[PDB]
Amino acid sequence: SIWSRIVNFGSGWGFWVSPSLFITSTHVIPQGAKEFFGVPIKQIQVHKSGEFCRLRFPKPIRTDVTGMILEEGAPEGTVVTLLIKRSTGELMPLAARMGTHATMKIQGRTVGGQMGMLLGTTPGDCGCPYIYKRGNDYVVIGVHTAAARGGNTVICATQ
Ligand SMILES: *[C@@H](CC(=O)OCC)[C@H](C[C@@H]1CCNC1=O)NC(=O)[C@@H](CC(=O)[C@@H](NC(=O)c1cc(C)on1)C(C)C)Cc1ccc(F)cc1
Repeated sequence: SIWSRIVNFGSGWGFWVSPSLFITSTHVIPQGAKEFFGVPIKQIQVHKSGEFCRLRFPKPIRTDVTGMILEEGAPEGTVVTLLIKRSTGELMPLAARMGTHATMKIQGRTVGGQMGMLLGTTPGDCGCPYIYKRGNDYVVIGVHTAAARGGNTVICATQ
């Protein structure tokens, strides 16, 4: 039921990490949104770090899901799964080995990202999660923001 946590958000998608934590790409969100999922935006705790957007709701929204671990990137060489969901409803899991993780700071504020190579993606896919299993837990490392033209390179934005 992991696929049920991937919901269309604005021009792309978003992922429920826990009953109250929703992650997406910053620039797929409508610029004039005054509410999300029935909750006024004033009551939602928003944290935008570059192209990584994080929404913490004041109550459990998805009371049916379990909590996963949100971590900034994956150790280099880790292969993860980009859970792409298309407009048709078709489910397309893509494998990608993760490479160099980069971070840029300005004024106390760190934006993050990590590159990967697919082992494709299209303009409607921003916001779909990158995930891999570690032990008896599932770890989500970011949401897709970019992909090289024609090649295998992809990029997940990190917190
Ligand atoms: C997703 C964002 C979106 O809504 O699309 C239309 C604006 C989109 C996904 C890639 C486009 C083609 N295939 C994809 O997987 N991302 C973008 O449009 C972002 C920019 C790019 O992806 C370019 N690629 C790169 O910059 C790049 C660099 C490297 C090393 O690899 N790729 C082009 C392929 C367009 C920009 C964007 C826009 C809006 C967002 F919300 C996030 C990101």
